[PDB]
Amino acid sequence: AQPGGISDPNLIKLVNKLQDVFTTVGVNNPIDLPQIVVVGSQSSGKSSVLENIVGRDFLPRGQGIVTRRPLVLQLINRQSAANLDEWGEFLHLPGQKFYDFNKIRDEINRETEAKVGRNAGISPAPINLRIYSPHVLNLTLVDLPGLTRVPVGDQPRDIERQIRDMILKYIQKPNAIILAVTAANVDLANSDGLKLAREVDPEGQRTIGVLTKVDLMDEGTDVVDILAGRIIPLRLGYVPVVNRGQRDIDNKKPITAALEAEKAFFENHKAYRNKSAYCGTPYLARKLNLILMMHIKQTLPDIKQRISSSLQKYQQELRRRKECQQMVESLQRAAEIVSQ
Amino acid sequence: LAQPGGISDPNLIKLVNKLQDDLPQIVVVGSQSSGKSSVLENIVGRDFLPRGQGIVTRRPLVLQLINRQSWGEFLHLPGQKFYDFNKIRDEINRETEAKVGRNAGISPAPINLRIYSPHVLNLTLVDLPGLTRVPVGDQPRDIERQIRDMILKYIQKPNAIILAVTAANVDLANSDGLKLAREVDPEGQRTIGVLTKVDLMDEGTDVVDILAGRIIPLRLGYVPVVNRGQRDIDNKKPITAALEAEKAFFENHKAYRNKSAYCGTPYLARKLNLILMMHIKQTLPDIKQRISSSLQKYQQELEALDYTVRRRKECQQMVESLQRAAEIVS
Ligand SMILES: Nc1nc2c(ncn2[C@@H]2O[C@H](COP(=O)(O)OP(=O)(O)O)[C@@H](O)[C@H]2O)c(=O)[nH]1
Ligand SMILES: Nc1nc2c(ncn2[C@@H]2O[C@H](COP(=O)(O)OP(=O)(O)O)[C@@H](O)[C@H]2O)c(=O)[nH]1
Ligand code: ALF
Ligand code: ALF
Ligand SMILES: [Mg+2]
Ligand SMILES: [Mg+2]
Ligand code: NA
Ligand code: NA
Repeated sequence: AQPGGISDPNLIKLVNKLQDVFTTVGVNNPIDLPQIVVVGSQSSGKSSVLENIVGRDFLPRGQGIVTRRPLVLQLINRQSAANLDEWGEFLHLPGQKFYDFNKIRDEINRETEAKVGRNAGISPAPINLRIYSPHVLNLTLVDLPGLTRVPVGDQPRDIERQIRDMILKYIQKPNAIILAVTAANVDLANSDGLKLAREVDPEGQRTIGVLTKVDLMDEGTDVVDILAGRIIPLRLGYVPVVNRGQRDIDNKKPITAALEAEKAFFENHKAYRNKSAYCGTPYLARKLNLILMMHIKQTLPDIKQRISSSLQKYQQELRRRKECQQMVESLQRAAEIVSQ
Repeated sequence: LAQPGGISDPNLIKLVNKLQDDLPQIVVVGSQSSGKSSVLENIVGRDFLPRGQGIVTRRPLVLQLINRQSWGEFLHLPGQKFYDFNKIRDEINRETEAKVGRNAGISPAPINLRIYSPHVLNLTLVDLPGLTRVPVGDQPRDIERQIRDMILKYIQKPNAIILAVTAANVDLANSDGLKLAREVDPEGQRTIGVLTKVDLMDEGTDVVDILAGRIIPLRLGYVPVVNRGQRDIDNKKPITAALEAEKAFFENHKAYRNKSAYCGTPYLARKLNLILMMHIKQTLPDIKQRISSSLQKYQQELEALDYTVRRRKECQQMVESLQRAAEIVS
């Protein structure tokens, strides 16, 4: 559970408090948090980014096509590094609990291979995963295969159309935050992630550009012009990232060492020092945290109005008396908490 | 620029000159900033193409090599000769900017350049902008379609060798060059894959599987190359040092030593030279047939024989000339 992001203890406490408040005054819950979806070209580093957001390794990563089926991860808050209060469970394996996240990765691989073989095949049938933990939100993440241009192995001629439709079904909804993942060692104008995001989200009200592989850029080049909004501007801006390379994947490098390595990388290069606070996985997590806090606080006006109307009605109305006065006190406490 | 073992091989030029006494054009296709201009200029052997990150090439450049025995000429600047190739590069930049501004605009209107040298062939090369996905600057929403059509106009012809340029630091299945080449040349009988930026690949990864033909096979195969990075461009590094650097890179990397002879710009030049020689030797059947028929006709006439005198002379001269030509062929 990493502080200052989407698993922020403060944010989880806030959501739980507000949920209990609403469930103590007969008011339906309006908190409809968006799902976070990664979209981009093949091997652009989407699974790496998503697992970095989660904070524990559990997604299959590697060169070529690795993710070949949508993985719909369902974070589940559960009142109480193989922990016991935390685990994952698959829908196609009901009843089974996965406390070892390495076993979750292994099961994702096995389930994928069992349905799309081991020859680059693809399927839109999602792998549904629930992760229970007392330190997460009721949030939905989505990992997707990367878009390609030339088919390989069992792939049909229209593989691009299939992958594109598979992604569009997940990013077409207005309540979805699009992580458009682009490799930094590629010109930004070639980004499939930005292309698709702009296709669904032209106004950029829910698209975050994530520039991966910045440690693999040609010597003397940087992404500073993009961050400043000088090439292809994004309302929500860009975030550079340094995930684990292929050598690190083969060596099963832990996530913590990789995050420290990213921190050092951005603290040492002359082009990113002056803006190091705006670099790395932590800043992407902070952007997502701010967006979620925005979505929560945007529901405070109508809730205040509803509570005011209910209080006016109940006060005009006044075992029934005791319950009603308790409800009046509860409504006032609810208004107070909605204020803080 | 008179480099042996490529498209400017002196023996090949001598052969062409012998034969006279319709080569295909070479077109580069690939994603933006994939290194197409670098590959093309290395094939030619002299620096004269604008290079750099972002969008640099924004208009087709139709370079026409012309053999001449004792410089550059632009269509929009008639009469001016460019002996200094740096000025050729500057003029390409200026002419591009004169029609598409300086904000990434693009146009299919080509810049026509002729380079005369006694060490070149009568050949046509074409440099093109790279395909993109998102518009930039003044570019319209359909910039991708416009660039795609601009390229198709040049690679749809059957007499075109397609250098499909793919950066090696990108998965091959994302290659725009291969997609387009297969779109026009599905049988791959005239497509050569060129893998650039091999010096920027993630540690532990290589293109050994691609060269071996295990991912996306190409009849004519793949060639890895190491062009000048942006740091080299800024320092105006000469071509000789850059090519030596490519040679050393492939002579030292653990994955390519055992096959260094099949890597680099020299090997791509050798491939193109063999393709051109094939196209030349493909013109030998009809020439032999025509010479044989002409010889039969003239020999019949001579056997038959003031007009008779100056016709017998003509026929004997034509017989000698046809025999000399038929021997040149052999
Ligand atoms: N060096 C480096 N390699 C990266 C980075 N991000 C991704 N990669 C590599 O990119 C390849 C594909 O990564 P992955 O996360 O599986 O991409 P996906 O196919 O889009 O899910 C792997 O070899 C990763 O090591 C990065 O920031 N730096
Ligand atoms: N290090 C390195 N950089 C390369 C290589 N090939 C291309 N580049 C860089 O890629 C960028 C764009 O190159 P360019 O030839 O102009 O590509 P074009 O837009 O397709 O014509 C420049 O910064 C080049 O230095 C290569 O093999 N190695
Ligand atoms: F393995 Al991928 F996009 F190439 F998840
Ligand atoms: F400058 Al380019 F393809 F990006 F020639
Ligand atoms: Mg993946
Ligand atoms: Mg170019
Ligand atoms: Na991949
Ligand atoms: Na470029």
